[PDB]
Amino acid sequence: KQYPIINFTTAGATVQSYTNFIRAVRGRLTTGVRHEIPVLPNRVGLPINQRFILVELSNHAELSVTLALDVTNAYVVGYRAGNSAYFFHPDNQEDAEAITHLFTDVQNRYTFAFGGNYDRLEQLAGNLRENIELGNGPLEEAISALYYYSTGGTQLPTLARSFIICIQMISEAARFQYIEGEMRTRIRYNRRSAPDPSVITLENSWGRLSTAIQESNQGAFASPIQLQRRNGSKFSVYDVSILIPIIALMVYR
Ligand SMILES: CC1(C)Cc2cc(C(=O)O)sc2-c2ccccc21
Ligand SMILES: [Cl-]
Repeated sequence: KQYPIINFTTAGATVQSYTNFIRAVRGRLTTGVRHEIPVLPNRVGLPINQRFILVELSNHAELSVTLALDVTNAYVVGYRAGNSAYFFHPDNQEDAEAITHLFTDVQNRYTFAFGGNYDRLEQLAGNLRENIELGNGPLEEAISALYYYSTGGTQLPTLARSFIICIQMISEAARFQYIEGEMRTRIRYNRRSAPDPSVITLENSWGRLSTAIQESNQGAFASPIQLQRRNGSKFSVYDVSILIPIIALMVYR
């Protein structure tokens, strides 16, 4: 029994082909409703045969990697390249026991010393999110860099930067329609550009926005959380109705 697999390729990717890809990622993630915003499945009690989904990516050089996405928080937990599989360091032993059920066929299994969170990947990559280009070009380059890590051809700083690109255009593009729209604009005009402060702010606030929405009374927040306009200037929202077209998935709380 294999997990659900989603196929996307950067070779000739259009605005529509990438939209259908992200729309497919949201579908497999929200299989397990009534809420106006879909709520990701609960970690406790979730049987392992529905704990993950696989997102395989290819590029113009026909190089392929498969990313493993947890379904409770839509985060990449590891990836397989050829005959090897790589996993971030798990948070507890329950998650360490869950990851031995993916890629049960590879010959080489490795667990990194570090977690997959952004601030760690930015230290490893030697660059911040505001300095890492996003787009189809940066994604095609990442895919080649993920695989060639299995052959010793990619060093760790390039691998960490490649994770930052992939996590933003798959995981963050699923969570927020706003971020997916930002990626679709880069594909539309064939331009690579780093995320503006309105995007980093949403990525860091996903857990905090997931808090205020499920804990909202009639849709009103208890305390206002603050977002950023694209010019860096800040504001504050107080209810769910302004974020409905903005956020698509929420971790359970
Ligand atoms: C932060 C985010 C997602 C992005 C954004 C960027 C704006 C600008 O270009 O000034 S406004 C605005 C906005 C408004 C209402 C809810 C959410 C947002
Ligand atoms: Cl570490």
